[PDB]
Amino acid sequence: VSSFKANGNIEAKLGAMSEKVNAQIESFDPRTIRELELPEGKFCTQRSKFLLMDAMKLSVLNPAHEGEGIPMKDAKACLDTFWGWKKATIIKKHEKGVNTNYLMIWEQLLESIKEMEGKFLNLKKTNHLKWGLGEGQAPEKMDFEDCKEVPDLFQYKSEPPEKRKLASWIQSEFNKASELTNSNWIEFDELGNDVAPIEHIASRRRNFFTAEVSQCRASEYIMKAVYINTALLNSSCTAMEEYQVIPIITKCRDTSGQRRTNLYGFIIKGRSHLRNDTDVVNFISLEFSLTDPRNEIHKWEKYCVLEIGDMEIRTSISTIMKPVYLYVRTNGTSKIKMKWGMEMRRCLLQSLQQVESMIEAESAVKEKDMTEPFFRNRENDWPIGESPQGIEKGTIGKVCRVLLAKSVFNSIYASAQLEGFSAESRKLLLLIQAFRDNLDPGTFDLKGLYEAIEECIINDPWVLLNASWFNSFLKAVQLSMG
Amino acid sequence: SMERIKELMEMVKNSRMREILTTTSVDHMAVIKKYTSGRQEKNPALRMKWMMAMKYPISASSRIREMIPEKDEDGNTLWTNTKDAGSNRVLVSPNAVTWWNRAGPVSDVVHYPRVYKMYFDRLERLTHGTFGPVKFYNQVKVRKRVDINPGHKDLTSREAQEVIMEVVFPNEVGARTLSSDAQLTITKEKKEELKNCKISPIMVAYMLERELVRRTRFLPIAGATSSTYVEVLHLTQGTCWEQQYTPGGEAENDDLDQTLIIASRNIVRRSIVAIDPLASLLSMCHTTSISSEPLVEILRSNPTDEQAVNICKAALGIRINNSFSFGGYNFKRVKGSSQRTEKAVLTGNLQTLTMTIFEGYEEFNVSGKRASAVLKKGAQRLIQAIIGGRTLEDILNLMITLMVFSQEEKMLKAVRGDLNFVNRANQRLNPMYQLLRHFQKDSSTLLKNWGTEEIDPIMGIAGIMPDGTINKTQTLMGVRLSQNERIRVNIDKYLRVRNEKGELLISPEEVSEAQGQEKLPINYNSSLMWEVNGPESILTNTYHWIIKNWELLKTQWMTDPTVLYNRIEFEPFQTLIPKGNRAIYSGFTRTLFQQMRDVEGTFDSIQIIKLLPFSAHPPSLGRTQFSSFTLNIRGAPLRLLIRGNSQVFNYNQMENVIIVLGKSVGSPERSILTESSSIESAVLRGFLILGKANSKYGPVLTIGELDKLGRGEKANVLIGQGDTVLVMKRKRDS
Amino acid sequence: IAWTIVNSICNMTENSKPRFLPDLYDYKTNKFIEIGVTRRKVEDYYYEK
Amino acid sequence: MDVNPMLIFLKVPVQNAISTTFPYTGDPPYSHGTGTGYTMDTVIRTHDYSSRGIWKTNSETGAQQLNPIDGPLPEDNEPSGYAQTDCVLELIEGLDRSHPGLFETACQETIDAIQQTRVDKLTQGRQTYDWTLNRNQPAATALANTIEVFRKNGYKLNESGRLIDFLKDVLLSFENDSMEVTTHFQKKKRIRDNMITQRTIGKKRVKLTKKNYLIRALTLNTMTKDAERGKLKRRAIATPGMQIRGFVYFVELLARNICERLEQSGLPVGGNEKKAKLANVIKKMMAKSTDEELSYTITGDNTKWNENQNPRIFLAMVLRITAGQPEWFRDLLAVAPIMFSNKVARLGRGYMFESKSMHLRTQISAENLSDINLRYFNEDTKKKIEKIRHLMVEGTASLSPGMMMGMFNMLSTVLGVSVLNLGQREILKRTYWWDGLQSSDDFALIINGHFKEDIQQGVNHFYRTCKLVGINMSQKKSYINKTGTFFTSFFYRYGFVANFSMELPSFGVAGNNESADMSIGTTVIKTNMINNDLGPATAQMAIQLFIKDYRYTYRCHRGDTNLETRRTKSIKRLWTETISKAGLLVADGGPNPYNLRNLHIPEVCLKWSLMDPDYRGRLCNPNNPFVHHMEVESTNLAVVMPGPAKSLEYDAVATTHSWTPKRNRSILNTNQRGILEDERIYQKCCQVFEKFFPSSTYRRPIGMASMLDAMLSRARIDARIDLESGSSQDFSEITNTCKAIEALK
RNA sequence: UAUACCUCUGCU
RNA sequence: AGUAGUAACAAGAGGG
Ligand SMILES: [Zn+2]
Repeated sequence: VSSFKANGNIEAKLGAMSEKVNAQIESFDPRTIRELELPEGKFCTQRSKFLLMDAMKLSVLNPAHEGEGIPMKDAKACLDTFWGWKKATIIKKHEKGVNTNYLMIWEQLLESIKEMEGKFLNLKKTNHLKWGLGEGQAPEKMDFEDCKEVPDLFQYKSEPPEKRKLASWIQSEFNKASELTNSNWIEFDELGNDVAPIEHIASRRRNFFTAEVSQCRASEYIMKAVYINTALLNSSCTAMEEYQVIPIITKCRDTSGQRRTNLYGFIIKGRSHLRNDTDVVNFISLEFSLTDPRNEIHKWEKYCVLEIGDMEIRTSISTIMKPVYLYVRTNGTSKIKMKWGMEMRRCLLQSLQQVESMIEAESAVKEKDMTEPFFRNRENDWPIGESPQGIEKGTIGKVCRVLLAKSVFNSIYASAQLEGFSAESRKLLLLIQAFRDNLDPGTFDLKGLYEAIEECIINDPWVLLNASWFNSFLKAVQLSMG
Repeated sequence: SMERIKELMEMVKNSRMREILTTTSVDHMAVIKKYTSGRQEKNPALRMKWMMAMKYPISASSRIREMIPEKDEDGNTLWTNTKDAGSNRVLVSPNAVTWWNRAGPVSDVVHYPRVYKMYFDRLERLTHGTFGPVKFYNQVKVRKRVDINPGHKDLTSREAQEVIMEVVFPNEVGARTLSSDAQLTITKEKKEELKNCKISPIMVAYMLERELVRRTRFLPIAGATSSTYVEVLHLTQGTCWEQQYTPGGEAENDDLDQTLIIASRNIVRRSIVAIDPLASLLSMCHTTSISSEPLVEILRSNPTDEQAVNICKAALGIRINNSFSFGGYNFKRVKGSSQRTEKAVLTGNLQTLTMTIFEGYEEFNVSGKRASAVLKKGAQRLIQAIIGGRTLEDILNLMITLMVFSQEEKMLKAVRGDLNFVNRANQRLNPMYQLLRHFQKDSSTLLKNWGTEEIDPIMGIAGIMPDGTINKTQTLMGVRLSQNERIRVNIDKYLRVRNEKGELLISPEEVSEAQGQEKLPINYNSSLMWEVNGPESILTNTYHWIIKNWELLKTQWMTDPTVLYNRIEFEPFQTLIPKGNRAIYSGFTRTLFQQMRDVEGTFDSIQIIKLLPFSAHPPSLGRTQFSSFTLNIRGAPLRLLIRGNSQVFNYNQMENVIIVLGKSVGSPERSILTESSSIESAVLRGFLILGKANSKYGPVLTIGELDKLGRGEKANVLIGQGDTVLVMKRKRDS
Repeated sequence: IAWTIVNSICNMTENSKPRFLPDLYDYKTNKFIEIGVTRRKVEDYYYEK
Repeated sequence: MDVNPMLIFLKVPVQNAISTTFPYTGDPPYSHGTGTGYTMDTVIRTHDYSSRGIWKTNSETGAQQLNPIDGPLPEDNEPSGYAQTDCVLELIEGLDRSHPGLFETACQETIDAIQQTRVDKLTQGRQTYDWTLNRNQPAATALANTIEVFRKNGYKLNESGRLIDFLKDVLLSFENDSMEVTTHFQKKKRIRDNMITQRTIGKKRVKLTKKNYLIRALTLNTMTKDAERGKLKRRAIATPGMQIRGFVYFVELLARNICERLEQSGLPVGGNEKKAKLANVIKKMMAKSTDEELSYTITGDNTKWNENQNPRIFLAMVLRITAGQPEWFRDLLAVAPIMFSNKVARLGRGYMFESKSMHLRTQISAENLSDINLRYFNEDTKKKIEKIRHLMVEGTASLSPGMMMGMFNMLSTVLGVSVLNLGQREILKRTYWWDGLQSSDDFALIINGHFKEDIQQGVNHFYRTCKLVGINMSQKKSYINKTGTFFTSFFYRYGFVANFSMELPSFGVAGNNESADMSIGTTVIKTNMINNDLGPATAQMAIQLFIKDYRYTYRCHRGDTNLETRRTKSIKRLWTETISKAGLLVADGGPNPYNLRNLHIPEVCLKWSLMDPDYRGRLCNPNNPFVHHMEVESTNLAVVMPGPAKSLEYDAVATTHSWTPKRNRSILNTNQRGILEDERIYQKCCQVFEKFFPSSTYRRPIGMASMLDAMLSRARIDARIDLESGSSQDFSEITNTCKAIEALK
């Protein structure tokens, strides 16, 4: 090494090396390339921790703050607003479960409520509840020596997930999540008074954002998520051995500024000796809904749906009475899962930072605060949808809600698949962008990238939907370009 | 001095730890201090959310049990007896922290803002700050290393450590010297300020550490780069906006001087381009303000010596700082300029001095005592010195003074021994005076090493030899012996500064084309100037104005283009072009435009927009080809390609936007422009581009090889960006 | 320690901090003491130190 | 109408809406079980890439050590680790050529560093594998254990108090064949009550053979990396042992001093400067070219970066870099490459089995994978168990070729840089030429030439030249386009744009304490407004949301709210008691003062004038028991992960809110229960030492002497001068005590 | 063997 | 059952 001096080695070794080792640039052209390959199999089931579009609220008028009052007392209050109860019957079964136990649990819960006093409510450990909360389902731990010679002793199943197919409902969910409502869902804490002009400008711009966003249905999901995950974490930590009831509550304000308390259903926590951040809490969700599950029975594989009552509703001209269902289920979560659920409000930041950047970019070139134009000067000029007529342009207000929904759904349906798909497809989007900027893009091994992407599309509705969205984008691009 | 030795006894009694106190060394004590069972938490956000749900998650010293009650008024338990893993510390509730803050022991803390000065100075500047209006425009930012610690009394880490040790740990100080008043005054002042403040020494040391030593960081910054402005970047700049703001406290002389030069330079370079530069300059001087202070009242009171500044001072009638004094004598510079350069140099004793060496030809009238001289100086060179005086001694004194002032290698080479002279107030004089008071006491070797010329005899002129003798035809290198008012300076329309004898002192062309980034904010209130500072601004706004007013200018391009070219909106753009290129650029451009008109059918408005501002100058009749125009921007010259997109001008069709230096200047006309199917003219002088190259016309040529073709002959040419094209020489001549 | 001694002494007097470490210190006259033993004569080491 | 947010990209360029392609608001992937399957996968793949190499059994270990360097040249685009020593040395030489006297000063700085470096410096840093306990431990302990063992055996040069002397001992320790180490085990006694069993820990001395100790010293632990984004499948990461740390420190310190002075080096600078370097190279590449030339940029990722980088080559590098330097310095640095060349890897926890019929589960140690029937496992697993057994030794597995994540740094980047440095016009002298920036596997490369085929030649030349030194560009994940757009989640589009979504996880309650979290929270918002284009409106909302999270997390809601927690009452007492409400900290039920202009001002500072004098006297009472006095070097510090792990400094005033939460207690049940007492005792000795040397908390006291002697010597003079020039009965009492103690051994 | 209890642990 | 996803949780350890 000390006495080494290069005469011309790399060129010699280069000459020696096989010609098969090359980096051939294949020029990139979107008009040529194919759509992504979506998987086949049974349709993807709902996997959220609570009902999204199909949820139903028993609400009451209540001037309290956001988070004041005993939740169970507020729950009892909401329970009263519904008159037309019934004896509970099973209308849609949970194919893999002892469905009678769900029915017993509902009645048990409903009675334990009627008979309680105080703040907290712990359910008695009945066997049909034990079953639903997975009591004792952990195989007992043994030294290897004492079980060396058992026939069926294997390592835990470690195969990749079972592939699933893209259903229509996940797109429907996003369509509703991306919509306005008639209730203020988000209540922001106070701020130091504005002094600098830019702080006045900020607050002026911030009011618009808060308007378009606080009423968006995705924000309601944020609050349900923050409430549920907070309640569960705290309950999990404090009451490790008890089966604690947690009512699914949110607070909001009418368009009149009138404060309202909404009850969606209940949650029944299992035991929670959580150690590792992945460790699981089992629980039982019990949520109200008008939606007939049988009209989309694939969406509800994991659910056992009861019918529990009836109520009247008015249409535009006509008016008719409909039945109310109780979507019951056993579900699970982990410290890390609900830690990130507690923080779902940051979804607001992801959306609004994108929007604000767009507003600012135009404000720069126009040399003027382009906020009031963008929001008040109403113009549909951002592609954000596809109808039979074709591509549809939306307003900046709509874009806020679309981007907020995207962020919120990225949180609700977090997954290694999404993590992978998002990472790899980004490269393809950039390659498409590069061509569209006429920068003469080139790829070395494209089908390796396609496989890298496609490997990540397995069974997650959100991932599947994003894969679809990418194709619809690809086609949309190919059309206007070709 | 007791309870510590009692404690130590009670400890040493126990063999458990007397083992340790004897076995483990003072070095190894550092190792066993960090010896812990505990892990660096991986997910503290999760853990804290988990733990705050628990009753007793906080750990506090056991003395808490004596200090605060076990149960509070409402029945809350404040502390328990369960001890924290690996500590003599107990587990307590957050209600303990609150009880303390509402009923615990009160302490004296009113001097704490002296300790946390670094923090409270942030508030101080903000509380006394003034907000202006918010301007919206393309905010270009330079990623640059800058100071983060405003009020950093600059001294190196160990130099600060010494000072800290002195103040908080006086007896347990190490064993080093206190360099100078730099450290001493800080130590005494900080010791005075922190006089008996009841607070942990560790905090005092820590705050001092954060306070004294410099800290820098790479940050994207637009405008003022001074520390106090860096402190509030988040408040003062955004993607598309500037929040005009002046922080409390007064500016720094160095910063003021620095930004003054930058302003004056810009004013000068702008004025040059205008008609009646002198009129344009005076206007800008009266309108411009630095850090919300009149540029004029600054120039009235500022001693800065710089060519652009002096041009402004001359224009405004303020006297230029041409004069100074050194070694007792008074120096007045009659021509040249002080081009200074910081350097380190070795004496004859191989001692390293730190000089502010001057470059360039300079001429001085030197007068003092009983001796006067004319001095001609080069970079570390005595070109000529003609000296006269009432006594040979007085002459020789001035000769020495000048031979020093020369900063020649000879004189430095000649310095034997070390230089450690110290002025009256125990002040160490600068190297220039050090070298003086040296040779003034011993100029023996200096004269032996200086050297001697033979020279031609001239009446009234004599030479001087190193032994003190006078010689008619021999003399020390550069020295001649031979037996005073404030000069009236004038300046003309075009900013040439002349003396009363009609000789050139300062030329605006000689002003350094250096685009350094200002320290303090500069605000021009001039129509001649764009709203924003810097060349990037000039580009973006220039190309922005064109697009906003496109249709109005497109017709103007057809009818009466000579007027379009003389639009004074194109003037600040010209400053970005080198002096000696504007004419041929504008000529080359104007002819390319004419070709587009002569040759009907061909039309490329984007090409027109791109090149239009280059047309704003009296053109030349040159016939040279150009593949790109150069633009001097932030030092490095950028090349705007004539054909197609560039880093400077980039038309993006996907966005339908012109992008200038990465910044959108706007969307060109609705769609009209994307629909421009044509064959390309207005790229070459007397040539037309007619699509892809065809090999039938032989081997490909280059732009330099296009003065050997018949009028009508078609040929292949490497036109740019690795593109060959078919080119035809047109018959007529625009 | 030694430097802590030096500093401790100079802090409770008006004595300047010596550059090198002395060997003893007289309290009555308040004088830092540098002892010098040698096989050579005396003036050599005296004027050396 | 069906909504599709990707359709935004029809109008908006992808870079400008890149925030939508980053799902960073949901929990990232986490590994539930063990990383044995991943460790084995790595170890297999590593060899499988070098399969054509030369196998040899190690003399001192018996490990099946594979050597691919100077092996056959590859002949396919698959990943390969067959680098070439002479080809490396050529690049390293060229790098020397292009930077006159860089290696000189680089080494020189490392020399002064080595000479001056205390042993203390090794207590800093990430956790290390403690060969003593066969588990990962904090550096401070992992070191202290090794030193104690060295001391109990015949090694005590480190007693000097300088890293190199400790570093010497490590090489000598390889000689002592019978290394004596103390074990701890759980015994059970019998207790009577005025009779029940009792648990208690006992110690058991054991001696290890050369074979063992040498392996344990060359052992590198393995784990699954968690919370990793962008990826479907988990990866295995590695943790080094206590032996090789000291050397790696100096090799990295050298490689750092090298990297600090290279334009094409992305390390060790921050994002703002990385972008400045990327700007510089583009500016330079465009200025250096002619108007009739092309420029292409390739967005670059190197596939299987660590698996295909060889310690032997690192040896070649370290030697060639040090060429002409003192041989003790030449040898000292060469250690780590060698120790890595002969590195062996632990295989984690092992596996867990499950009986459906019997409803039971069981654990099996990785060591047992040698002696185990393969009826339990599945195909992919049992095949891996097969392939690994040929390499497996003494529980661990030999890993001569390649590297693993989390072992070594910087020097690998110096390899990549030298290939970039090769691309100068003045070196290549072709119709094409190149330049760029690189950090680890990530690289951006600008290739210029006269024609598109000219560029192709440059791509291939660069690509093959990389292979000749064991660098495999990813043909799947790397791509190329005309210079204009293209690096480590930075996105350049005629200039660097913003990527705010990357930082979203940092917007929350950091969970250090009430005091630190407030400073971190506001600063996060502040630095993003500056660096990642977080606008005013969104930043205000960010303040709002943080306050909401801060208040809920710490149960410190405003004193006038009607919520009900465990604190609301005590916070209410305070609120009523208080006269100037605005002075109260958010942690004490006060109002949020913050807005865009305040973000850089600590809360206590910001509210100082508005505080009740009693309240602030209590709040900042320096005698409060909630804080525990740190050291200057650790004051106001927290830990953050962007990179592997880093310290984050924050600005805050020490108050009663500057507390630390409870420690983990699981260790109480384990055999290491005594470490708590060790810690409890060790601290108490420093607690009193500091009373004798308050200076020790600021600067570490350099001294080789009995801790007690130092305390006594001062205890005398303090006691004396406190009288001499400051009662003699107290003085005599102190001296009597000083002597009285000193008598006791 | 089963049922009750009791103690320690919740990143080790 | 359910969580989950290339391997785990569905309490672990002890009073054996
Ligand atoms: Zn609140």
